[PDB]
Amino acid sequence: VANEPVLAFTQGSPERDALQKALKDLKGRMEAIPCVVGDEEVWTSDVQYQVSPFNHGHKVAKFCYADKSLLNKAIEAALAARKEWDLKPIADRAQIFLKAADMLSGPRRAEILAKTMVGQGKTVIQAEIDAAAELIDFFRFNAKYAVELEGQQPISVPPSTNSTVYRGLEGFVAAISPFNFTAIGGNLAGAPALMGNVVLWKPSDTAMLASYAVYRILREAGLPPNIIQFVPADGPLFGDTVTSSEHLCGINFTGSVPTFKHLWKQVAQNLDRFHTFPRLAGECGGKNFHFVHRSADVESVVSGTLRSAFEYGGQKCSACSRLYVPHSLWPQIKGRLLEEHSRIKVGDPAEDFGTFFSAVIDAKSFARIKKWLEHARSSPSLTILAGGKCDDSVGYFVEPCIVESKDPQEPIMKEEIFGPVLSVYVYPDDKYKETLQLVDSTTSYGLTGAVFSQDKDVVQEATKVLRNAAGNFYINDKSTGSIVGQQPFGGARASGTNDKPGGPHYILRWTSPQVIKETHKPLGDWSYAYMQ
Amino acid sequence: VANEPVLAFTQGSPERDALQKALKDLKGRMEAIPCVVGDEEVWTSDVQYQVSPFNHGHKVAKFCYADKSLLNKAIEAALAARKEWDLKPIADRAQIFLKAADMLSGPRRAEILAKTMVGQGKTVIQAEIDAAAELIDFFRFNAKYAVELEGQQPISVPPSTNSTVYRGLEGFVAAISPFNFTAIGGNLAGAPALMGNVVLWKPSDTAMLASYAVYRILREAGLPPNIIQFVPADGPLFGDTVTSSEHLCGINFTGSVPTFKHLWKQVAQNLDRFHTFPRLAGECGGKNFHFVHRSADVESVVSGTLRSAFEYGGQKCSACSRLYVPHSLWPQIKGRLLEEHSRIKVGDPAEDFGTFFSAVIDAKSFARIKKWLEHARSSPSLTILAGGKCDDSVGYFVEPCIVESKDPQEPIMKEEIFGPVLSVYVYPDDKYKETLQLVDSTTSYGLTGAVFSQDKDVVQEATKVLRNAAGNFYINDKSTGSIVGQQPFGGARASGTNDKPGGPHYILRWTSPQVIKETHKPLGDWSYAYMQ
Ligand SMILES: O=P(O)(O)Oc1c2c(c(O)c3c1[C@H]1C[C@@H]3c3cc4c(cc31)[C@H]1C[C@@H]4c3ccccc31)[C@H]1C[C@@H]2c2cc3c(cc21)[C@H]1C[C@@H]3c2ccccc21
Repeated sequence: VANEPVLAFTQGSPERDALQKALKDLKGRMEAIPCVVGDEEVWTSDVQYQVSPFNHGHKVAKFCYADKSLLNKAIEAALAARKEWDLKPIADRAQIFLKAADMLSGPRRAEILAKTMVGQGKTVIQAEIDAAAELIDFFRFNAKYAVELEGQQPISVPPSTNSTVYRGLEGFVAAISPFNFTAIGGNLAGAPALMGNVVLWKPSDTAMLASYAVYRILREAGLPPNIIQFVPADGPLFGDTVTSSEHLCGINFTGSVPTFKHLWKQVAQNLDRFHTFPRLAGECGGKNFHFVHRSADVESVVSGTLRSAFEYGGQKCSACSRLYVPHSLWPQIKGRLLEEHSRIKVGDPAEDFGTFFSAVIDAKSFARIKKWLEHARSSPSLTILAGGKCDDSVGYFVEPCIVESKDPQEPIMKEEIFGPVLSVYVYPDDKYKETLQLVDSTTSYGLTGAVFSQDKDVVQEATKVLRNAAGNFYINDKSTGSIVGQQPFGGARASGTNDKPGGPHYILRWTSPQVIKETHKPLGDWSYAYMQ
Repeated sequence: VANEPVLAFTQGSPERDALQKALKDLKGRMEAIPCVVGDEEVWTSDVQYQVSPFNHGHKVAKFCYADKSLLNKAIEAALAARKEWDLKPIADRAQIFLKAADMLSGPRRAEILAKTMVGQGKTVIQAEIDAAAELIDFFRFNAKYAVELEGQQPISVPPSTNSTVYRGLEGFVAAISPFNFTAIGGNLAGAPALMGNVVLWKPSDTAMLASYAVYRILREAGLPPNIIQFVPADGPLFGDTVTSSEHLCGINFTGSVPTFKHLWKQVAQNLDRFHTFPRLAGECGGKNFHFVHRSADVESVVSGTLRSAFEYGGQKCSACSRLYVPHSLWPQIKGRLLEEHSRIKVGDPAEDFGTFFSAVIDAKSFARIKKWLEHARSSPSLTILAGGKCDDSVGYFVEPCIVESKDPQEPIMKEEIFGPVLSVYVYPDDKYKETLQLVDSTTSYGLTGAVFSQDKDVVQEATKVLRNAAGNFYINDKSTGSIVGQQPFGGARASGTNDKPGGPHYILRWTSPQVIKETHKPLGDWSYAYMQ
């Protein structure tokens, strides 16, 4: 298996024509997305709408929230399907995901990209690397890893034969996916299902349109009923309900630190009722760095930092939000960042393929980011160098913002904003070693980080100092854009449990192996020779 | 790597003479075992004694409980040693464990066996398969698996080089080991240390002599100071102290389900203070079955069941405590079980090598078993077929006991006794399929189980029905005695987290990987061609 090729979308290309046609097919249209339990389309009275972030007057989907009753019905029906699905050979379960991957690659590529663009506000290329490439790669690579895992078998010595059976977990898994990557929903529900689990999938409200498209592709690729239940819901009620079920065996979560910790506390509070110990997997965010040494390639620093900080509006757990620059290069880097900043286009990504990034996802995010832009004006240690405006009249539009902090410990250097807000700290060149320690100590997070240096001694030094500051560490590249099979993704500290989805070990969280020993000769006496 | 050969200890063998000399060397002697922080031997006033279970007048060791101050000092010192240990190449960490394995195999074998016999009440062969064979195997196999893991590396695609660094966990690990296997303490503390972690090891009070011998061998094999701190303590105080530390990164536990669930709840209660999400690993109890089909080899049922139920007094999480026999074979199996029962010798294992098993571990365990034996003689559905008496006047001596239940759901069929008490349910031959379901549905546990059948269709059928009733499932063999590398050990339901120590994946719980991407060419423009 190889990584899915990323298409260029050149003027006149078939993929660009297909994508423009799929975008035109969504304009002025709304889909009614039901909850799905088995093959039943279920509607509750608690109706919700998804809107286009860059045109929030456009309702792109109507959906509804599952309540406690419907969620418990979905649990019961999933559990009643699990034994059969777990006994289905892994090669057969894998084939469904490989067929879904082929559909996303070819005939459904334009649709899944367009729904991710219109529903989540992604540009062409951000939709392509997510909803096509990453999702396709998770499905094909996890399928490869799961079939290869069957070959990891114990030793046999006469008179016995040993084997390992890679059972799914007994119970159901709750998959809770974020707004910002179509692919992550596919993986959070898909990887456990591949390993013989049954799943209640609560997709993100602001990603409904594309998340349901992923669900329908999996069902059309042959996923049986009751293996993944499609159950949008209020976050607290979903959490309360799954953590109250005696049958919970896992939570596969991506999102905020506090929500993950809350779910962990709810499981522990109910620990005496579960039939087994639930497995919690959480990817929980970052306050990621780009650290520049005075020997750096300045144009690589500028391009890589502008992409890491501002693509998809900085709405990535991997996005650079703290830049460390030596005094000697600062005038040059500042000049270049301010030059390029003025050439960044923010607008409608469906209508204008010149757009670098579009609106942030929703009103709540827009209000949080606006509070940070107010903080950057109201704080004595902060100076806005570029941007600072926002406008919610049409979409949730925030200009890319570059903020200089005179204080390396300022809250803007520590708290995850999840918006297009880059904080810069200028350090004395002769204090680069002290500044590496500041990079390591300043925040609670451990997710991504980059060092830009042509000086290999500084790279070797920075690599050692920052060993636990970043689970995905980059040398002379940007902190975003991990590729399945190339950079397995995750980190520790407050960033989560670090199960490295995108690598071969992630699937091991979703199997509880059994070992069988068969003895081929009679056993003989209970006593031992030495006892006689 | 091969499994350590199990020696026979027959009259005239070198290992029988060497063991008798080592036993002689312990008779009427006591060791003063300190807490060890770094290389410092530390005493508190909270002195404790380990006694021989078969002769509870004989103190074999004096030790002491670490107080809160000493545990906190142990944590700080371990943390200060962690970075250099984590950076030591895995080949160099492994060589320490391989040297320890060589010492245990050769010059320290008789000592570690004799300390396990006198201190924990094991017979020769139970000491040999534990303190020698299984511990040596853990050390050699985990070393092999850790060096193999290093070779699991991601795909590099120009212009970038990718690598995985198998970092130890950032923080300290608490290892909490049980009385019943010397080897398990070695693995619980040793496997995390192999993977670049630092450890506070709280060994079991009633295994202190042999646990300290393991610790000293590791230090003499080259383990640096402050990698494993030897800190016997009160169980509750140890748990409180380590779960209150913001630096806790893991608990490696073997013991009771209530203690494991308490620790899990304490970690969740403190989750906001930890620098990262602690990893909890728990092996707990079983209520393990031997299921007999009417086609079974009766003599293999009899010998396998007597060994599984009664070796080491049934003090194994894997021990058979429920036997399911078809009516057509019951007169035969009952007669053979009662004849062999009468031939079982219980006595002093050091003085009489004819002993099948000796006293149970301590007064608390004796009292629990005596309470169950009272239940067995005072319950409407139960009858005692053999045994039923106990005597604590010299040692904690319990006769092997066979109980028949007419009720397959009786408490004695469900609850883990951890003593030499076998419960038998006789089922109608034509209800063998309903009885397979009862095996699966009766208890809360999922650890070990066996089917005895020469009918290969019934073996297939039982394998499917009992898929989640046992994590270690045996076909025509007894339910105890897993061998490292051959039967990776563990199970789910209430039996724990099922991380399969003894197999290749267990060490993955003790690493938090980092992935490095190094890009060798400049990054180019931040814009994309399709945007022009
Ligand atoms: O249930 P209680 O503890 O109020 O009373 C005693 C009983 C009995 C008994 O011998 C005692 C008690 C009191 C006095 C004696 C005893 C002995 C003990 C304890 C309480 C009691 C504490 C310390 C010791 C013990 C062992 C295991 C769990 C709890 C304890 C009989 C009669 C009764 C009893 C209950 C049971 C059983 C047997 C009995 C079985 C099935 C159930 C049980 C629980 C835990 C282990 C074993 C059993």
